Amino acid sequence: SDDWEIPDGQITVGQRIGSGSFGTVYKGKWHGDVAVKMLNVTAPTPQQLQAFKNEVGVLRKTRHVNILLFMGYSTKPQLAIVTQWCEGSSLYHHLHIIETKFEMIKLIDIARQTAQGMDYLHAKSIIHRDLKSNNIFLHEDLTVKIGDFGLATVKSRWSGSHQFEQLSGSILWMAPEVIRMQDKNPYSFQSDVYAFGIVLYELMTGQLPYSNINNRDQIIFMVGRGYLSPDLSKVRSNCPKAMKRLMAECLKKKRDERPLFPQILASIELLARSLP
Amino acid sequence: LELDEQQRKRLEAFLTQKQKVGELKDDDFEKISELGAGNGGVVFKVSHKPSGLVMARKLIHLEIKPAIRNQIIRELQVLHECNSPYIVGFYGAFYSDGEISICMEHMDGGSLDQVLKKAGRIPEQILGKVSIAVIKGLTYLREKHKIMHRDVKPSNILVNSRGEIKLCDFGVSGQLIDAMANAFVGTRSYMSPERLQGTHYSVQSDIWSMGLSLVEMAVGRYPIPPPDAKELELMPMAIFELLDYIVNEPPPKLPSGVFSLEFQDFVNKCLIKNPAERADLKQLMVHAFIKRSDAEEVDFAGWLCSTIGLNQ
Ligand SMILES: Nc1ncnc2c1ncn2[C@@H]1O[C@H](COP(=O)(O)OP(=O)(O)NP(=O)(O)O)[C@@H](O)[C@H]1O
Ligand SMILES: Nc1ncnc2c1ncn2[C@@H]1O[C@H](COP(=O)(O)OP(=O)(O)NP(=O)(O)O)[C@@H](O)[C@H]1O
Ligand SMILES: O=C(NOC[C@H](O)CO)c1ccc(F)c(F)c1Nc1ccc(I)cc1F
Ligand SMILES: [Cl-]
Ligand SMILES: [Mg+2]
Ligand SMILES: [Mg+2]
Repeated sequence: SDDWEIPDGQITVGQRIGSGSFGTVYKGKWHGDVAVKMLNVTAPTPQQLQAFKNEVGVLRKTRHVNILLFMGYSTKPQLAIVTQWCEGSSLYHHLHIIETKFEMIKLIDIARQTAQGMDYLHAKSIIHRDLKSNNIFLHEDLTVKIGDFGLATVKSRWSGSHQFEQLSGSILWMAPEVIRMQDKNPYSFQSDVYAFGIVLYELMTGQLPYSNINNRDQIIFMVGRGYLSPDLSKVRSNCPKAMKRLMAECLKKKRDERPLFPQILASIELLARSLP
Repeated sequence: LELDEQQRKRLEAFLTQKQKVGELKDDDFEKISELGAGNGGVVFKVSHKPSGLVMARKLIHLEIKPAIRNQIIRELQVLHECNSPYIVGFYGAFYSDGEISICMEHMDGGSLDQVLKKAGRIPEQILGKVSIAVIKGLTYLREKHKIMHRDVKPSNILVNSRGEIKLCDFGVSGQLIDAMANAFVGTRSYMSPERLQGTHYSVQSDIWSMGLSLVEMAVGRYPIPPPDAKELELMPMAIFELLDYIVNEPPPKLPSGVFSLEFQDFVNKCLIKNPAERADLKQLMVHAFIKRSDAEEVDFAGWLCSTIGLNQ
């Protein structure tokens, strides 16, 4: 088979963990513990399969301490992504399910490591396209590992060479221009920055945005039109003023007004030092 | 409730079956077959072995804190009080294996969404009976429980070979609605324009959703954006653009000439963008389309089994 492709019957597929916006995750064994994500795209055209393999060639070279290790892929019995299995919980589970009480020095450090990993992804010209706290893991309660980046080719089913892109999974982290799906390239470094802005919101508030709105279509419409944005007054009192400012810059409605990650990482690192 | 003799007979039989059902436990179910999947859930036909009953079991996987989960399970228990000929019966809601289960009566006709695909288009005289059932279901939920449906659409109107038409998936749990808003997305929407903008006009938005659903079932096609010209004489937009269209464009309408003037007026009154000028439930119940439909003899069970391929 092909480079970094795992042949049929090498992964022992174990328990089903759950499914998200574009696949279903299983715990597996393959030279250690792995997560195996069975892609929703089960029936891929030769053009789609080729563009997916080209994308895998990129992703497999993205090695960094804050990036979940890309381990391989399978085409038989079905299309699948094999990644490092994370011990412990995603940041989403810690913040919103376990309600782990982190101190502020450690919230800042989680945001620092995430910005560190995002900085690397963008240095390698990779748009994450799906940053959210479910895709940030606190591995062994220490290191931040960002997962589920790239993979644009399988986040939409293909009709020949053209693919229609539709919103999938949670919308809370999507920039206004991602929601609208109107520009030529809705996804950009800046739309990742926005998503990071929302992650900052979760870290500094303990809450998902739009907690007072239970109508998803109202959120889609109003965020998309720019009429609605996270309530920054839910930020907790011990959040450094500079972190609130950085958050607001990441969440700017107009993508061109958002900073990039070298500047974001530099701000968090400065804040971490000028902090009790 | 009002209830003809046959409706009170079936309602009583359902309560009788429900007494056979004690506590619902995952081990007591046996999968029969899949009934369908939404964008946040999956529904199976199942046998409840202790009771012998067949039910439809909806499973929802939500990654939520246990306090919120427990509140959702508490709120769903109100479904034990939702007994109406126009409401899908309910057996139980519980949590197990990371999954919220909602166990309801199995409707062998499926949803009107499925039925619409098999029918092509649903005839006006059938749509009259559907409207009566939806109006009456929404009235039951609002008057007897203060419940607002919040998700009226063809896939949530269920039918069966006895000819019953019943509402399901209504907003008995605002916690469940909120958790699902955070976790999934649709590809289309039946949300009213005023709620898209954050304005709350009680059940006026369910009436908007109904009107939209009636247009879709009449013409055989989700009606946002309107059909283009020659498309109509044979008689894909992303989620955000659909919502923007609902808010900023005139509402859909039935084709003229193809449908009675009463039916056209009935859906027009439902689809007024101004939620106060929109008809309410009391006004729809005496609308000419409904008065006419209520007096027509329509073999709804016959038409449904015929459409689906089942026997009588
Ligand atoms: N590498 C991993 N190690 C351990 N658990 C994982 C891993 N990747 C995903 N999971 C879990 O598997 C489940 C499904 O994840 P996933 O399909 O990625 O959906 P999601 O992260 O919630 N949203 P999305 O990634 O955008 O589709 C969740 O409970 C994750 O925490
Ligand atoms: N009580 C029932 N009896 C029989 N079939 C049912 C029952 N409840 C649901 N179904 C079927 O299961 C399908 C999936 O239901 P559901 O999970 O609510 O998603 P949906 O309503 O179809 N679409 P959406 O709400 O946009 O996610 C429905 O379309 C029906 O076909
Ligand atoms: O099920 C619901 N929405 O559709 C869920 C789809 O899976 C989304 O894809 C839903 C939402 C809020 C709420 F309060 C409920 F009680 C719900 N379920 C629900 C309500 C009444 C009956 I009788 C049976 C049911 F199941
Ligand atoms: Cl499998
Ligand atoms: Mg994920
Ligand atoms: Mg439904």
